[PDB]
Amino acid sequence: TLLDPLANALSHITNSERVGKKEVYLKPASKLMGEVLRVMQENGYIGEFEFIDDGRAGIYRVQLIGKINKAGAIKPRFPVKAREYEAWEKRFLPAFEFGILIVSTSQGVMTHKEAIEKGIGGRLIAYVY
Amino acid sequence: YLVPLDQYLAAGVHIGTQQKTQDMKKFIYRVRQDGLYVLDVRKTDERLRTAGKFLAKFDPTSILAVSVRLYGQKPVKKFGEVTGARAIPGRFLPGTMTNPQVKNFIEPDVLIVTDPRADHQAMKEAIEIGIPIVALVDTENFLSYVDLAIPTNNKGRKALALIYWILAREILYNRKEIESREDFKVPVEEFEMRI
Amino acid sequence: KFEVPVCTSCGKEITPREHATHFVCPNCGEAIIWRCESCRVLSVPYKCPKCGWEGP
Amino acid sequence: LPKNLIPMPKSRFLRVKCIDCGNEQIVFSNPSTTVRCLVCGATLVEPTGGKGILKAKVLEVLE
Amino acid sequence: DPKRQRKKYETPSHPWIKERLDRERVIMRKYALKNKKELWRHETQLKEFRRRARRLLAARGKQAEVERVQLLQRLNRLGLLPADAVLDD
Amino acid sequence: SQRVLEEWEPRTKLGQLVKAGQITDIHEIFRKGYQIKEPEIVDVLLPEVNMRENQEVLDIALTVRMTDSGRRIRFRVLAAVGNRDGYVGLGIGHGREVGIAIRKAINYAKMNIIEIKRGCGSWECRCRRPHSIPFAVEGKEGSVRVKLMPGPRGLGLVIGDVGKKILSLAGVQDVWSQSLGETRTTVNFAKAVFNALYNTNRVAIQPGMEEKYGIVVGRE
Amino acid sequence: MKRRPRKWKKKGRMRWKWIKKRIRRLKKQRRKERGLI
Amino acid sequence: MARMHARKRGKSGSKRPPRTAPPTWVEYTAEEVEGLVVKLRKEGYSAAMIGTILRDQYGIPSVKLITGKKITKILEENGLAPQIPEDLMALIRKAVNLRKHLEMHPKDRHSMRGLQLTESKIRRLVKYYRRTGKLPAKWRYDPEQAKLLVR
RNA sequence: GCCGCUAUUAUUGGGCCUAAAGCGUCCGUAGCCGGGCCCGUAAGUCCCUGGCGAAAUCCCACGGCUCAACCGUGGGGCUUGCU
RNA sequence: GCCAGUGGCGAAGGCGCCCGGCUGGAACGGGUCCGACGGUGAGGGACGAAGGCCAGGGGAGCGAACCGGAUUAGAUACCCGGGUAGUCCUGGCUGUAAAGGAUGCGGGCUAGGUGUCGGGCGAGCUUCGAGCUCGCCCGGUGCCGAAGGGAAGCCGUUAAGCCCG
Ligand SMILES: [Mg+2]
Ligand SMILES: [Mg+2]
Ligand SMILES: [Mg+2]
Ligand SMILES: [Mg+2]
Ligand SMILES: [Mg+2]
Ligand SMILES: [Zn+2]
Ligand SMILES: [Zn+2]
Ligand SMILES: [Zn+2]
Repeated sequence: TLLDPLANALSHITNSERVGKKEVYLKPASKLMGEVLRVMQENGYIGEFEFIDDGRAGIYRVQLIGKINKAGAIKPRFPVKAREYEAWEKRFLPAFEFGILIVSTSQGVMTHKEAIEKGIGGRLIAYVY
Repeated sequence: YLVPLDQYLAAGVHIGTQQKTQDMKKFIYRVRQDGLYVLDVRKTDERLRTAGKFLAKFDPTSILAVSVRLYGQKPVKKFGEVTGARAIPGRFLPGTMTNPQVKNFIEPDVLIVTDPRADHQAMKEAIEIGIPIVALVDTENFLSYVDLAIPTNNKGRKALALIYWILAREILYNRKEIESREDFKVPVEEFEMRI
Repeated sequence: KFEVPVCTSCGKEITPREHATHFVCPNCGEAIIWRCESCRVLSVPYKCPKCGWEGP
Repeated sequence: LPKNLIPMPKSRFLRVKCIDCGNEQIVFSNPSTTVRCLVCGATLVEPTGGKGILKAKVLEVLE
Repeated sequence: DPKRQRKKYETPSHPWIKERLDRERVIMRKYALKNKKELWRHETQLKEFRRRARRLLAARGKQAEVERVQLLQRLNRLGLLPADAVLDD
Repeated sequence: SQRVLEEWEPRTKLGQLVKAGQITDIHEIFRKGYQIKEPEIVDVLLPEVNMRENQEVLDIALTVRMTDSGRRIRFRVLAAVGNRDGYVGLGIGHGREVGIAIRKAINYAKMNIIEIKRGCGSWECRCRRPHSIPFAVEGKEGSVRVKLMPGPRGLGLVIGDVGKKILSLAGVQDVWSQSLGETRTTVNFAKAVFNALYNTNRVAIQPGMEEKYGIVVGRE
Repeated sequence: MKRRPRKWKKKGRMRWKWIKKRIRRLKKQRRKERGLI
Repeated sequence: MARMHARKRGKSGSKRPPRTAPPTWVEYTAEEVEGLVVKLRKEGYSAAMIGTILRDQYGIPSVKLITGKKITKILEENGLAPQIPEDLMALIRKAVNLRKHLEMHPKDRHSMRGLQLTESKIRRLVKYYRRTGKLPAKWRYDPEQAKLLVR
């Protein structure tokens, strides 16, 4: 059944970007979907996201800007020390600082770059390039 | 607000078809109890104005207008004789745009197809060139590879004559090949087939 | 160097041998609408950046 | 944005009055039970597969 | 399960590539070499330098900085690079 | 080039412009939907393509048609041309004789010319100069699934001979590959490599990545 | 039996129904000469 | 929601609108709403039927919106909530009636399958309600004990 | 003979209409996967630090046998890790 | 039987004269209740076409085996005439099939068009009919189809596409 709203959201973004849609709606919203979108906005992959509120888990309206090739969840949320991001980059991204691996840490949800400059690891949950 | 409303409706421009398309429901005004959809003449008028400006900014001889349909074969011809606009009423003759080894090889800069489903040939050759496509579209037409659309019955002798007459007038107006539009002389009856 | 054009709909950097098209805004002029093959064949509406004329 | 965003009811609650007592009473348009007037026992809406058939609403409102 | 001294030259993956053969024939005549073995020995020297440089590009400090410095000063000492040189070089 | 330009009468709108001195750069040729039906256009704007070197024949196959009265043989020729900066094209040509097929294949190649992005995107060069591609890229044709990866400088082209040839004509000096399918199908292998090199353009980027990866769209 | 559609084809084969029947006759003989005679 | 043994993607259901506050057209307060709930349970209606009647007759949408509480919460407060939960009870009554049918009709294997699926649902809910305490841990479905239960 | 070639064992990273391959169909036990919010714990997880994971072997520099191989000095790594 | 259909129901196998009784499941409508109770399922269980077997009945037509007539070089067959088991019922066993959508099940996303079944809504018409026509929603079942996918055939919101198991 439903499992990982985050993966579903990312796949939706990916498919909508392939077909040139300007806005997507992510229906089983989460604080994690929101943090991931915060990061994607900050690194300039999407435009503007707003939380719509129903009586249910809430929706996210997400305005895109044509800067995504592949966005996806690393679903075995892989533990990663502060000195293995090289390898996980090589697995998930095409060039050396091209995209963004999103990492959940004890100090929040971050990019692997910020994690590196903080010297903290965590768990990988998504990639975006 | 050109050609007020009853001339349009007498031509049958608002009249669509029993079939629809979501690409065109933007223009569909309503559906009536027989199953026939109806287009918005206000949108028709707007898009005609814009098409006039556009094709006026274009060069005359670079314009090509095709119509496999006979009801459009004549008014396309008159559109050409009025504007200098490379009419092709008959069959498109595959290779007109792509094969430089045909007799009449034409590399235009814009295209004014009268129905995309009937002019599928000219459409794909224009696609290959990379030129804009202005198209008359009825409720059952898809907007694929159409960069400007004008809603119309696009199957009526009348309404085809009238749409092409309006376009010619607006093109000349925007070129200043005429002053105020009433200085146009040609009649819709000249644009029409009259059987 | 030279600049690469970009669709007004998808914003996705038109490619060399793409069945794309370009043309000035009707109802505005003064603006080159670029339109990619995907957008054309999928009837993706555009919108002039200067004006707001939408178009197919 | 339309018709699936925030799925909203098509049904309505609507105020009716019986023909016999004349007491205004709120009801539901798509009832699963025969609705009876709280005072007279009169059927105000008879149930169907969908929108109930309304008796006794000659002065009506809908919210 | 012990050491087992290994060769310090690498042989090519295919022995009969016309391009490689021509190139190596020219080098061997120019530099008067007895052996492809000798040539490949120097090629392997180069390869190891390159691999170290690669790793140290894709490496992090406090060590892999030492080795950066060591690589560059070794190559300076050998006369392959100037003192103002880099891993790019 | 003046030499072909004299003999050449254009027959096309694009050729008229080129002859007329307009559209003086192949970059002005490309990203416009235009229709190239003239190797003379390509030779004028890219004269190094006329050269026997910078031309590469990649496959010759004798294909058969049966008839009453036996076998009628045709020759399919897969050829590539290119300026060893960033322009390459690939063509197939058919003939009853190999030479006809070759000249036809080369014409179609010049017509199928494309423009590619070059750079450096490997974790272990970061030289900001266009010896490789700037980001991993994928291409396909038939069963063949070619995945090109940026490599460091001096690596060479870690790919089959077909890719070596095409990438050399396109100006890529260093690359890693992973392939699937039947690479012993030269046509589809070549087209897969070619399509990967075009997908270099299909991929999107952010502003500073141009500078950091050394991205170059044609000549440098 | 486990069967194989591949075997059901006939390009260079005998029919599988009849191959099967032969196999079963053999098996019956073997079973017969094994347990009681 | 034929899902669970039929795998049809049925979507029939209710569409509650997002409501942070109760509607202003509503007449009744929380207290008299509770009184109506209790009245109807004494009339012998299940909680589902109570909500249905309060929706259709009294024009009460979402007793939860009004009172802040649920119908079964109100019932257990007034000492009227059912011993075993209603959905389980309903399934058990179905199963018992079907047991009877199937004893007089042994060859109705399709209805026998319906019984099997019904008892599967029973077992699922029993597992969940044991885990949540709404039943004792030692509770277990049995046809004859369930017959005594219904009766 | 082993590895590679072999994405012909596929975690990375394979396939199952017609090529090898979806149990005849369903039900369900273990197992695995599991909606959203709040609070807590801090078991996994991450960081820092103490103690260990012999030497040889591996990488690097520097020195001694003509250079090298070899040997030594030092830096690092390795040991599945455990604490 | 005709009606009877790219029709319907069913997990599949499969299910067609009418009437009554018992009974299963689904869709729709639902500001009803419960409140994550869910998915998949090793092992395990239930159902499971025809045929066959045990026992007991029945036995019209058809009819393996067999028996005859032809055919043919031959004809252990195809054709013809008969005919046993069997086909039907009861209770059991068997548990196999091109048991096939040759496509495991669940969930989310990625243009649609046109039919048809069922329910609902809104309009119009009506012989005022559980009627007809149009449109919309949901769910089924089909054809076509751009993009996309694929070795291709072909699939293509009932994926053989992307993702989560
Ligand atoms: Mg094998
Ligand atoms: Mg395989
Ligand atoms: Mg098979
Ligand atoms: Mg040691
Ligand atoms: Mg098709
Ligand atoms: Zn676009
Ligand atoms: Zn404009
Ligand atoms: Zn009353």
